[PDB]
This record gives sequence, C-alpha cells and structure tokens, in this order.
Amino acid sequence: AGRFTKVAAAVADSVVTIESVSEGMQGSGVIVDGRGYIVTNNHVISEAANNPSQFKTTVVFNDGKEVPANLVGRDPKTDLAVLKVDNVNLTVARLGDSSKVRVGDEVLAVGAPLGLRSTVTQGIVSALHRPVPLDTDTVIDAIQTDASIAHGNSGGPLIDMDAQVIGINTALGFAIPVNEMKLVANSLIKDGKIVHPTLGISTRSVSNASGAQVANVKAGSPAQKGGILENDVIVKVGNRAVADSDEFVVAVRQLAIGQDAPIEVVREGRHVTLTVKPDPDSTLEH
Amino acid sequence: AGRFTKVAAAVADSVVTIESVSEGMQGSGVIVDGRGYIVTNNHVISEAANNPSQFKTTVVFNDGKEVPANLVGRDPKTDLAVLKVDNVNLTVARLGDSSKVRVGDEVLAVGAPLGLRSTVTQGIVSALHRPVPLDTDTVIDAIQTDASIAHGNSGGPLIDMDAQVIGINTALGFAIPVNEMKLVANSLIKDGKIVHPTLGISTRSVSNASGAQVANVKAGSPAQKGGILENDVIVKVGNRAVADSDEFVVAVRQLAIGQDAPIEVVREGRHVTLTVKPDPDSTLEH
Amino acid sequence: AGRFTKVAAAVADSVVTIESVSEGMQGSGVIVDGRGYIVTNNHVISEAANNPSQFKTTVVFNDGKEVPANLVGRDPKTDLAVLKVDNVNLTVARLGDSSKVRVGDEVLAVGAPLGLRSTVTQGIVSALHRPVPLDTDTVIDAIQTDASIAHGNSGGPLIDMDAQVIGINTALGFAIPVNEMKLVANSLIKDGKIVHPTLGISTRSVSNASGAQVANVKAGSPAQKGGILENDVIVKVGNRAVADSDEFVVAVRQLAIGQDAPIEVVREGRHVTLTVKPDPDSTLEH
Repeated sequence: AGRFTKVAAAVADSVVTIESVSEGMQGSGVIVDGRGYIVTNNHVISEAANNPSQFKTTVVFNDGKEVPANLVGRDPKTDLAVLKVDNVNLTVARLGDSSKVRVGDEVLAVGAPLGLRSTVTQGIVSALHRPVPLDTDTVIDAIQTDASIAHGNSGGPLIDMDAQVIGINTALGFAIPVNEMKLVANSLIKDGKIVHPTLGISTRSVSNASGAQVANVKAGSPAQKGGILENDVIVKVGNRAVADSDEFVVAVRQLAIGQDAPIEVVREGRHVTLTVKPDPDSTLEH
Repeated sequence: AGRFTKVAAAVADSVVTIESVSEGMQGSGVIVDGRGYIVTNNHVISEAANNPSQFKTTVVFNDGKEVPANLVGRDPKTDLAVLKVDNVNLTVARLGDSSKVRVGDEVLAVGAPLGLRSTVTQGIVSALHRPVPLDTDTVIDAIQTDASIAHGNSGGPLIDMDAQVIGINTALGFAIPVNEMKLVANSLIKDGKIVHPTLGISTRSVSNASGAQVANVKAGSPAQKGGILENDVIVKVGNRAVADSDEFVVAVRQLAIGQDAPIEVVREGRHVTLTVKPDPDSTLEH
Repeated sequence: AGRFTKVAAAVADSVVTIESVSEGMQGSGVIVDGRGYIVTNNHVISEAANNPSQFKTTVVFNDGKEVPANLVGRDPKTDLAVLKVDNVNLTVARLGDSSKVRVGDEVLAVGAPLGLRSTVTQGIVSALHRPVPLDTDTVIDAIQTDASIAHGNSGGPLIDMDAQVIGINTALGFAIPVNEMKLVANSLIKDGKIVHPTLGISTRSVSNASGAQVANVKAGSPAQKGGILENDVIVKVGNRAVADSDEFVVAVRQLAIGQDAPIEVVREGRHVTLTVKPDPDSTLEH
C-alpha cells in the first residue's frame, strides 16, 4: 500500500455521492457528524434548493447503499451546504486544522467513489487564503492546490497526509478551508442559517494606490453613513488590506456585526480613514 | 537517485519511439516480448495501416538505434496495436497486474526518450474502469490518472512504482489497463486479429431510470431477435450495469460469444428483461 | 513538516516579488547574489525596460519589506533578466547544476509568496533540453516539467529536492536551465550585456530528410558567405542535429563566434556540407 493509496482508502467510506434527480445533477460530499450530517458545496444541491418540487436529493455511500437526503442549510456566500441522513453505520471523517496547513503539503482531492465522473487527484498546497471568484455569486478565501478540481471531486474533501480534512473542494484547483467550513457548518446545523456582515458597497478593481474602487453605495447602508463615497479606492477594510475587488468581498466577512470598524480609502489621491458599523445581511436571523 | 527518477531510468530502455514517414507522425510504444513484439496504440500507426503504400513505420530505441517495423495487428475497439522488430539486445518491460491497481498509487506516464515532443509525467490513479470516449470510434474501460497524457507519452506505458506496466497511455489522463492489453496482444500476436462481441444496437445516453436509450437496432442482429426494441432504456447488460451509452459499448465486450446473456431494460417505464446471444463482429475470424 | 513543505520554506525568503507600476505588472524572481543581484525573466520587466519613463520596478521580499530595483541587464534571446537591490539582510539562494538533473526528479515551481496570483506547484522533470517557442521572440533549450507554470511562479525558480535552483520558470511547464542561467547572469552582471552568435538565416520546419528549411538568408551574413542557399533543409548545425526550426535557433547559440563551424544541409535531396563563421549579433559589444 502506497502513501496516497492508504489515505484514500481510509477516507473513502467517509466520502459520499450526492445526486438530485428529476434532468439530474451529481456531486460529492463528506461525512462530518455521526448523527448523519453531510457537508457538500452549494452549487451541487443549488438545483435541489431552488426547485424542491421536481427534485429529490439522494445519498449514495461507498458500499453502494442509498438513502434520502435532507437539506439542513446552505451558504452561497462561502459556497457551503449541509445535508442530513437520519438513522443510518456511519464513517465520520476526521476534521483537520486549516491554520496548520502550509504551502508544500501533499493533499488529496477526493471524490465520491461510485460517482459517474469521479476523480481522485493529488497535488500540493499552492497558496493559502487566495480570494477566488465563484444563488448569489461570491468570492472565497480558499486554499489553492495544483491538484485538479473538477466535477468529480467537487464537493469532496481536500485531505492531507494524515487522512484529515483540510478543506472541501469547490468548482488551478481551489478548496474552502476546513476552519471556515466548520464555523459555517456549526451555525448552519444549529441556527439553520448563517448571517454574514454587509456594508452596502459595489466595488471594482484597479491597478495603478490600488485596491477596490467603489462603484455604487446602497442608500441607507452602513458605508453610506460612515462617509464612504463613490469613486474612492478602498485600500484596507479593518485589519485586512484590500488588493482588489475580490479580496474586498472577503475582508468584509471577517468584520464583527455592530462593532464599529475602520476602513481606509484614497479619494482624489488623498488617504482618508472611515468608520463603519457592519450591518447583518439577514435582519430577521440576527 | 530519486524515487521517480529510478523508475523512469530502468524502464527507459523498454520504451520506444514509433514513427511513420511519407507527411509523418510519431508516437511511443513499449517492448513487451523478447522476440521483438512492441505494443503501441492504434491511432499512432492508424495512418500507417490505412495507407501502407506511402508510409514506412520505423522503430527508434533509447540508444538511438533505428530498425524497420512490422504491423502484427491492431484493435481499434480497444485502441491497441502490436508491431514487430525481427533479430534485434532487447530490454523487455515488466508487465503488471491491472486488477491489483488501487486508486492512490503513484504512476508514471512514460514516453519515448528520443521523441520530439516526449513527456514523462507523474500522477496517481484517479479512477478505475472509467468508460471514456475515444478507424471505428470506440470507448475503453480505462485507468484514469491526474498525470498528463499528451502526444508525447501517448503510446508509452503507465508505470507503477515497482517499474511495472499497469497500462498503456492513449490520447484527465487515461490509459488502457495492462490486463486488457495482454489479452488483446496475446490474440493479436497469435491469431493476428481480435474478435469482439456485438449485439447490433445504437444507443444514446439519458439522465432522468437512466442508462443507454436505444436508437437503432440492426436488422438481423442478436438484439433484434432477443426482443430489444427502439426507445427502451438499457439499464444493465449482463452482470454489468449500464450508466450511459459510453458504459454500454464497454459492457457488451465482456459478454461471451454465443452464450445467451441477459439484458435488462425499461420500456415505457416498465422494467423488462431480455435474453440475447452475442454475435461475433468478425464472422470470418471466429 | 512534509518533504515539499520543508523545501518551499527554506527557499521562500530567497524568492522575491517583482512589480513595475505606472497600469502595472507583477512577477517573481530569485536572490542569487549577496550583493543584491536578483534574477527574473525578461518578459516580467520587459515593460519596465522599453518604457522606463512611466514605470518604476519595485522589489517586495518575503518579510513584506519593499525596496527599489535597478535593471542590470536582460537577454530576450534566452528570456533572462537581472535586477539590483543596493544595501539590503539577504537570503542568497543555492544554485544547482542543470547537467545533473535527470528525468524523474521531483521539482518545485516556486513563486513569490506575497504575490497577488502566486503559485507553488509541484511536479517532476518531464523532459531535458526541449526547444520551446516563446522584444525579439526566441526559443530556449528549456527544462520541461509537469508542474504548472503560470503568471504566479513565472520568474521564480524551479527547485529540486535539495532546495537548490535547477532552473528559472518562464511563461506543459517549462523552465530555463540554471547552467544557462548562470552563464547569462555572469556576463549580464559583468559586461552588462550578452552577445549571442548569429548566422543570418530565416528557417521553417518540415516533416517529410526533415529539419529547418531555409526561408531567407540575410545579405552579407555568414550563411550567405559559407554557401547556404534558400530552400535547402538544415539537418545539423555544428555538433547539434536540427529537428525543426525551433531547435535550429537553439543550435546556433552554442556555436563559437569567429570559429569556422560545419553546417550539414540537404538541397534537392542531395546532402551538402557547409562551413560558416558565426557572427556576433552585437558588433559593438564583441
């Protein structure tokens, strides 16, 4: 048994096929809780959550066993989604620590074994916390990897050499970190819904100071009250520095809701600093 | 000497350049028999076997030595082909076992060293027995690998870590399993020709039960006598289950010729079961 | 710490971000001399050397420290370029030996860590001395690798397993060998300019003898005096054999300037042999 052959064998029973039929779409997912909670990506079941009348998500295990599915919740802003299999034994995956992942580590982008176009690709960690563009469109602070990510392993986990989940694949290959995955899944399980910060700002990238040049501020938004104007260039949102519009959408998510936060920007070349109170995007869930 | 550096060095003298000139086309191949039998893929020499008057296939070894070639036989249905070098010493490759290959094993997609666009790529086994579409067109029950397969290593072997051939490259990278390779090469050497099963059925894929929806049945075919109609959906051919039209063409090849075999299909949603006697595709060679 | 994780960690401080602003363009480079000499590729700073009035190349280290840059020299014919950081401590990279590199060795295509689209890809050596086509356009006798080369690691080094530079990345992935890199950088530092051989010949590829069919000979060139005509097919330039026009441009560079050299060619199918005295491309620097 080789190095990568043993890792894919242990975690295989913890990887699952996810398919919604009507047509049809198929994907992958990982078993993260013994109660029957399976984590996938939102675009896999995105067609099962916008059309619930003509679709029926099913769960195919590694041993061929089928079972119905139950959508616990999803998060299109970080492209995560949690499913439920009631009264199923269950091979629980081992969840890793994304903060301990370093550039250079060997990883495995596992897909569901019984899948039609399943993959199992191997690479290393090419980048950490890379904002990548990807139901509302979004951008994620992802783990980059030279292991190929396609329809096969999309949904499946990004496994380290200790057979532990360092991320969840999404579709030069990118994965959502496991630490951002656990936080979203822990509040998608409990609260059935996540609440992300918001400032009400449409931005565009620039490369001249660079950053996210503001396009349109929402009327009544926290940004409109903190003094952010159009045409200024956001160079730092809070403790994070903003390199372009892709990193701008990711920086606002790490801001505490209600806590007044600083936002540095350059308007007419002149560097101003701006205080904003991040609103919740879900006024009914917060 | 590294791990992959030693494997490619031992098997290098067993990998060969194959080139037909007139324009011209070049490829790769492996030495599998001491008598001078070299295995390649059919599309490499496909232009040397349909135009034998304006072409002349030649064999370039790792030590630069050239020699003429002799087409023993080919199989476009599994994209295999065997050549012959008379009175040549000869580095015989070690043939592996495809059934022992597991997802995760490190592999090497070797190409002919002296080739113009030669490659030597490294990956793992991404999938086993994946029907892939690819002279009559066909589909093969291939070994998938994340190692790149291109014009360089096309023809060359897919080598495991024990420096043993687990497959032969063909042109997200796919290879023909060595066990299906040996069987085809053993009867392409002896009988000079392979004979594959046939039922006389044109099929199309569907994803609603799914499977291979039948398009046109050949008049007088075994399928026309066993009761298979048009518009029904083939869900299983024999002991194999049919997921789409690509897997359908692969399942019929494993059926014994003359032996009555079952074929389950759904016509008007109603699941019927059908007995068919697979014909040989070569009535003169069987 | 994994195998590839330790190699990328040691050499990380020796890899540098290179950016010219006005927009703007960013790249990568390696620290090869303690005096502050940083090597990159010419197309990275190509916009900083043709437009010096509206651009300002800057150097960002791994520890975030910025510093201005100083163009010591560049070579578009082998796509190399050397920069200068005065009075900077400095993590000097360990330079490897390209002649000791064998097909199969694990390599790391490192990019600048703080880069916007930085990569760190891992592969093996797929080919040695592969002429690849790539300010005057050119072709290089490059190291091929299955590790992905993109805008991220372009400029950065191709690191072996001993944390030593075997090449410099350029943009199925290719790198300029470190031995050809040192020679160009040693005379780009000293003489501020490289001088490459020239014969005055425009060639085109052919695959029938094959080689580089001559298109246009420059009036007064060494080729026009040694007896090379148009329409003949160059099959060998010196000790090198010419397989196509891409290898032809690389073979002339290894010829000594002034030393009469042989050039074998086939005109009307008849094999002639031709003596040429390679001119310097820079009559003022030689």
